[PDB]
Amino acid sequence: ALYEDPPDQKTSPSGKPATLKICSWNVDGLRAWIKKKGLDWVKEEAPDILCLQETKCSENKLPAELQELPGLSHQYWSAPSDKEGYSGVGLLSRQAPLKVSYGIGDEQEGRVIVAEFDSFVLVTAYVPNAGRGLVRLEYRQRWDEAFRKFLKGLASRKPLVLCGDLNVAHEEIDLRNPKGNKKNAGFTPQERQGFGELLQAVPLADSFRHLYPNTPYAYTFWTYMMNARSKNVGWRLDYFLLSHSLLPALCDSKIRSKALGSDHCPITLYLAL
Repeated sequence: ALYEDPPDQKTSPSGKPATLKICSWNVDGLRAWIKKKGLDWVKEEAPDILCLQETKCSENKLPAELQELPGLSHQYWSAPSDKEGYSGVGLLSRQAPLKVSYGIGDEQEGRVIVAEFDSFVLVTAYVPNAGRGLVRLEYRQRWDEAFRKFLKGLASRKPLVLCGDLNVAHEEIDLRNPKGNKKNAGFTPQERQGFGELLQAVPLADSFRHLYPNTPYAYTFWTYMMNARSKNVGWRLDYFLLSHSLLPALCDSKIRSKALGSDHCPITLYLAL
């Protein structure tokens, strides 16, 4: 019940070489993640685009080591006004996006950045957690609806890549304890339904599951507590979702289980654009 990520497939089914590498990572504390060597791993992974969620760091406190990534020199940050110490996302890109926007239209929690590139639009998101004891599930349900709507009036323009921490394991294969977590944040019925609606309405494909429909034990998050990470007791909360039009560009969708620094691990997408 431990998992070994298959090797990197850097060739599309029509046989073209991957031209774009996107890495997404919930860092659960950007400053702590940086002190735990996250930027060293990123530099090794060398993505063209790096998305980060749950930064928990205001723009004024962004450590200057981030400017020491000249291969990801264009950096955009979204932080909440009200909340201090919670939320926050970032998008770092080798090339400048044609346009960058923040939020989902009715603002400000610092959860979503939208970067328009030449061939596609990239959304990164830190979806609100339903909370211990489902306290914020009502907020989460309305956010899902708003987000779904926002994304619809977006993929109507160009193909869409949505990455980040969606805070839900879609199906049972997506977590280690399906039956014990049916009323816990991330596996409620309302939350699994919302993910399904996300996929139906936009529409989007789950990159990893498209490529690995039968693969179990593939998680991107483990609670710090107990030793869940060491025992692979975890959840797949972090996704790359794509418009159908992009499936022929899809070379691979990775889970970087070995990379430390957070209670989530990175995920990496390869596309042949």
